[PDB]
Amino acid sequence: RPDFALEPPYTGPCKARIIRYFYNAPDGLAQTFVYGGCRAKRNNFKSAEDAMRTAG
Amino acid sequence: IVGGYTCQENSVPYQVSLNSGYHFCGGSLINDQWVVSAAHCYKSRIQVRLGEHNINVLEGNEQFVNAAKIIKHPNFDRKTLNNDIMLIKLSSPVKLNARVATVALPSSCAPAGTQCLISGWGNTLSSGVNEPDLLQCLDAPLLPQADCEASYPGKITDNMVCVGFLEGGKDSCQGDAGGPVVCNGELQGIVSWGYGCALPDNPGVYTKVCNYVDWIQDTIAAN
Ligand SMILES: [Ca+2]
Repeated sequence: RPDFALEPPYTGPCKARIIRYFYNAPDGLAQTFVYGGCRAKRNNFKSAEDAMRTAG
Repeated sequence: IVGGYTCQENSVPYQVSLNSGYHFCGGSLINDQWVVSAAHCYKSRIQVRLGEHNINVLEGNEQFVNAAKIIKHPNFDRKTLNNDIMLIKLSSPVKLNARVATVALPSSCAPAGTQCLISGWGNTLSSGVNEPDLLQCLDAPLLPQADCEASYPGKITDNMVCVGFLEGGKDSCQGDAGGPVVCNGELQGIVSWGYGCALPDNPGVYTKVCNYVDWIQDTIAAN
């Protein structure tokens, strides 16, 4: 699978509280984390199904 | 807010919570129909909650009002966060009382060393996640621009100001963005960004509101 799928979730420097989905490579599943609102990385999705379709 | 204290119920009447299903940012009421927040808190649909203390329990003093217009600063930069300010016009004027009040815009730019009050419902831990039910408060000073620049080499613009402590331990965090930094009764800053939360040598960075008073007033008058 893509490299960005193996990277841990990136909250970023912004201080908003936005729930986003990411692919948890080890556990091999899609979960949620707190995104700050800016400078998002690729392992950041607005929906679970969108995460699985890309990192599945 | 990391390392702060629970605010006295309704002691920060100008604080608002931005909600689109859940609390995601703070804001400040500046007049009966307008709220100021951070541009990175932009959402196509936003509900503003005023008169809040415990964000997860209906207390009876709250007012729920939808945003009618959302206006980000035209020069907002999503990468550098320069000009991280946004205005929200409410669908209808709110009722001003002891629990819901406005905060004054700055008369001038406050000098470094000025003690201020920061508030919000953001994360309270530097490591891990702990979202508070009750509004949190933090007394912190405006830092000298030189120390701000030294903490964030080449990342600080004239539209930003650092507030907090270089030793870390106390700071704003995720969930606090858009929130107020009030010094001597005037809104001097808007919670914007920072590297981590409450980490040494990385104090929070805030939008310097005194540089936008004219933009705010002109925008409100034209909308
Ligand atoms: Ca409540």
